[PDB]
Amino acid sequence: MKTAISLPDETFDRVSRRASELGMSRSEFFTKAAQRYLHELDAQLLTGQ
Amino acid sequence: MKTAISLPDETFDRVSRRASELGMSRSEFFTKAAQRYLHELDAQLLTGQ
DNA sequence: CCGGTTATACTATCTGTA
DNA sequence: TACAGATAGTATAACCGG
Repeated sequence: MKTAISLPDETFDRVSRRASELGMSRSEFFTKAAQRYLHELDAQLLTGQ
Repeated sequence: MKTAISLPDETFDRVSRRASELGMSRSEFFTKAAQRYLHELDAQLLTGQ
């Protein structure tokens, strides 16, 4: 189902700006940023080793 | 402002799984997902060229 | 009892068909 | 071109925890 996240005004402006810059939606941006979140976490943890 | 992320049943289950894996909520998940997206975006800027 | 997160709900805009 | 439906976003409410 649809989700509602409580974000600030400056952060919401950045998310909507990079979402329009990439050419995707906000639901698609979250899906790509959720998988890329695991790619960034695994990359940062591996680099810190 | 509030965010409207339209997620199905599979994507929502995976988002709540990685959120519980980190030990944070979905609100802080997006805050760190956007910060992680910007960290990998900076690496995409230099490494990209 | 008071907030915060989360889901529902209504409304508006875009798109596709007639 | 006009209308109806579908999808996304702002808006509003509900439940749980401190």
